[PDB]
Amino acid sequence: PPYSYIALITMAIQNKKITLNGIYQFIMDRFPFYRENKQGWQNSIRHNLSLNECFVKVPGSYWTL
Amino acid sequence: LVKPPYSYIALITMAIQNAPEKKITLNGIYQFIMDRFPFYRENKQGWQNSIRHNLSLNECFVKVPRDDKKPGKGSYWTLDPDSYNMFENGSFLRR
DNA sequence: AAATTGTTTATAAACAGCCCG
DNA sequence: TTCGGGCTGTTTATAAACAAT
Repeated sequence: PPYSYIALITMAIQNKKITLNGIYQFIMDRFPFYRENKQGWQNSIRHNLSLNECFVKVPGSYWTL
Repeated sequence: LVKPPYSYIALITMAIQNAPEKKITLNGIYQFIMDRFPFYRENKQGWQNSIRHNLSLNECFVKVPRDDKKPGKGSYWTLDPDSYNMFENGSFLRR
């Protein structure tokens, strides 16, 4: 899917607080690409939460925008 | 003596830290690094990429524009004072 | 053009805190 | 209860497309 991880995390929260595994799920639930395998891209999802000021951890804690 | 145990952030910091006006040109960064750490005299294609990446990405580094345009082709970089003395340690091992 | 300089996403990895079997 | 492994997070490193100057 031609979306970034940021895109994906955003529409995940968009769809308005979500648990990290809830993110994983929303993504796999909808985009078959991220079904098999799933050991690396989950890393980079966590990387995009930690790194990007747009994502706000509120008390696995919930994530928001 | 393969790689210096510093991050790019560490390196950029001590680079700015080491200017007399505490502002430095991107190529001035490249130089300070190679001038001192022989590891980065090769290959330099790639690690210079990641230096530029660390300036753009990190809120601690503040691009301020050139003065009198001499010669130009690149603004000066500085540190957000919130992050000047971030590598309090002094040896640049932690932040 | 023609190169440098900047900005932005990726993909993997080093390294903590845990909760947990 | 201790051990040593799975998840949360966080921070770095590298490689790349891509825009701005």
